[PDB]
Amino acid sequence: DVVMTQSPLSLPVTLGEPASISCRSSQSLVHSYGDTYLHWYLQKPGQSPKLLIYKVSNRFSGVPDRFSGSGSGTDFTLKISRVETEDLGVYYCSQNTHVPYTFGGGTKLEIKRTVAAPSVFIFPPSDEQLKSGTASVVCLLNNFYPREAKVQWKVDNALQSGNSQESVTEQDSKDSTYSLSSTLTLSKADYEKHKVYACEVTHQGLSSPVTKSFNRGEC
Amino acid sequence: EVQLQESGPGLVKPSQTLSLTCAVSGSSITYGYHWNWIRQFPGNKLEWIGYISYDGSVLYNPSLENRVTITRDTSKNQFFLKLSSVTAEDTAKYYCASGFDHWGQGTTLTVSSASTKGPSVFPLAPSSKSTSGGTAALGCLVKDYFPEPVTVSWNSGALTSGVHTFPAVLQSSGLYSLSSVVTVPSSSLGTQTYICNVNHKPSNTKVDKKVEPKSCDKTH
Repeated sequence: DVVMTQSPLSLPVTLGEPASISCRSSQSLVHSYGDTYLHWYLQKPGQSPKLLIYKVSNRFSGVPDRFSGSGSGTDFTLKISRVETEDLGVYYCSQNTHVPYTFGGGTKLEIKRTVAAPSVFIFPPSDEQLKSGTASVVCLLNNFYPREAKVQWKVDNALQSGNSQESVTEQDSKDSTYSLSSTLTLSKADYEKHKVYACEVTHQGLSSPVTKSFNRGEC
Repeated sequence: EVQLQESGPGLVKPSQTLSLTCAVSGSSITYGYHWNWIRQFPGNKLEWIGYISYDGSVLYNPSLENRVTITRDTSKNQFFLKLSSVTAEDTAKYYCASGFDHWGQGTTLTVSSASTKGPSVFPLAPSSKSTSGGTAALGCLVKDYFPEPVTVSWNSGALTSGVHTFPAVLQSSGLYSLSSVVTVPSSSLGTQTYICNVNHKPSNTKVDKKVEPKSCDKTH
């Protein structure tokens, strides 16, 4: 299959300023009859993709003048002359020169803002949950920017792997931050084998990693 | 301009055959279009499935060709996707499209052997070390439900500032889990009441959970 690679994975933008994103194919998208079937779409959360540019550089009917595509062969670029709020979302490229038709992985446009360190909170499992035989330990990272953030679980100072899951919110409409939840899931029996539970957080806004912790049973 | 509307079963079990319908308006499927099926996985990756042409000609993604059948009914201006031997990995949002020019709103499809189950709701208790005169966090863990979705509000909708409700994760158990948190003034704890309202319509479950600090005395 033809591999479509988009970069960056996410692009911080500012209203009224230009933007540029790239799409590269593992081989030329020139079709045997001359046309290059490379297209660009915009998708907003919960919504279907909308065609912006078809065949490299043609603006689809209804698309603002500030959008424009270019490139050839294996390298393609979508440009926005002046980013508007309505342009925020995930941009995709696709090709249907070669079978199977394939999509790039997407490039998100997010609002740029000043660095904001997360507020960090750790929550032990409730006694209610424990009676049922499972222990969920939750670490919250509240209202931070940029998105990049590392959360590490330590149980009696032993780094954990392979037993946690993370979820993140969409960028906030008011303050342009992200929030993140990390859940460490253990059986009651495993939970009771250890005393100290900690989440260690690393972020651009923190001059040193922040650790929040508790000892099993206290409080 | 062509309009497309997907319909599907919402939920199917592994090994079964998925059948989707695309109803087309504003244009006839016997005209020069490639009537495409495309799907979008959780994680947002897009995959082209196949198309059927004005003359009934079909083309499929080779990775799916053994399980895929696209058909049509020109008399009611519809076309169909049949996907056999489905597994959990076929869970996705399925789109039909006129070429790639116009897409329908899509139909969400889940493949799972899980049974309908209402959530357990556990407190994410405010820490008794919350910074005095500062900000505290509390929440509700909404665990082990199926299928999606649940809704979560705070204080019957009266509390919206500072709320973050996270997207659900699918656990290895085949059940979903999510958390909803809120930040509030530390000085409000014990004077204000905080209740998360959790609704899971598929199981007709409604749960209101008051979130309180945990007892910190050794003797209580």
